[PDB]
Amino acid sequence: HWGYGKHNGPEHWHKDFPIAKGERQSPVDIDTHTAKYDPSLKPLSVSYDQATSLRILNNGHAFNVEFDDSQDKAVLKGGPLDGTYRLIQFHFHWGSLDGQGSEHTVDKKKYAAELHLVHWNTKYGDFGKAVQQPDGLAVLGIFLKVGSAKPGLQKVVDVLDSIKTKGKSADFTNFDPRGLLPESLDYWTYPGSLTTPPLLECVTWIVLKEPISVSSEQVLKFRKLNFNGEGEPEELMVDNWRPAQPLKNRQIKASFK
Ligand SMILES: CN(Cc1ccccc1)C(=S)S
Ligand SMILES: [Zn+2]
Repeated sequence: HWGYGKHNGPEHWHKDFPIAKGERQSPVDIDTHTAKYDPSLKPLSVSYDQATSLRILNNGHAFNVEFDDSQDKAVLKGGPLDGTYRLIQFHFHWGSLDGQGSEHTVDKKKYAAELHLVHWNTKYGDFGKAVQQPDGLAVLGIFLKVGSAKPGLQKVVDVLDSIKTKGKSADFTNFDPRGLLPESLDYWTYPGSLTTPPLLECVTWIVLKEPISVSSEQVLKFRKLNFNGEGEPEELMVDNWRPAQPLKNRQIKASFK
């Protein structure tokens, strides 16, 4: 099965998922000097006040904090988006070292991790149908750098002991994802894909310019997770990121000058 190891990592994925070499794959490098400011891009609207988190799951390649997406409770709208996109889950990608871990890069700079807040277009009725559509998903990507702690992340860090291994889940209610957002909503946007198999080309990427800072202790706790199941040989869940893919026939747009 696919993974992030030597024999099943990103360079292998195309054998089971040929779209890996497609025309709108993610992540990409964001060349800040060639991104074009688009004055017609609307401000992003992030409406998370009624978000209802349900649980947290180690799925063998990341941990997902899952939300009730059966009503319009936590939605993303505006920006490059037409219509309303509902929050279904968030997860992170991170490194074995503070010098790598993000999937998008900024002028080739790698951050220590990257948060993906995953939303699906309500016109398609559920996530599974949405991923089959070119405008099915909107993923808000936020870079993490190591420095000061992010207090709003700590409840996530502290439950990771309970989901160390693949397939473990824990109740995780009343978590407020507003505590993971930077001050500014300035962003870059482009059409791309999921960054894990099945690599479907269904994502409008909205990548925030401003990173959040997390502490070294916080990211160290991410690195104690396991890719394996309980009772299987221990392999630390680190470097669960795909490298940058060719931009091909795409232009990254900026919401800011
Ligand atoms: C939705 N995904 C794929 C994914 C699903 C679960 C955990 C990690 C990644 C994107 S990378 S935004
Ligand atoms: Zn992701």
